Amino acid sequence: LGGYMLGSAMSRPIIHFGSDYEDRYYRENMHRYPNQVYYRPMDEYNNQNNFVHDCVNITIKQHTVTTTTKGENFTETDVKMMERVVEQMCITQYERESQAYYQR
Repeated sequence: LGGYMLGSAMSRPIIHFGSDYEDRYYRENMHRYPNQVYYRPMDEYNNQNNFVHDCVNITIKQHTVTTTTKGENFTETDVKMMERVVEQMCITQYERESQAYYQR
């Protein structure tokens, strides 16, 4: 990892995709899927899009590299479903820190 941290735990979003089968498929198969995302503190770096692109590229990776040793099943369809959720949790998470910093 180096300097990444985890955020703070919450629910996961419910995300429709063009059929509620894909939403429900994901929601019934959350479990493995991350709930908090990994990202870094400012140190000048602050972004929305490039915190989120990072988080969707670090959280996902540190859920594939580990996965390659436990015989897991994450197809591209699973990775896409994961990224979709990780994005939204990350955007949501970034709003908790954004409001919390702006409120200080």
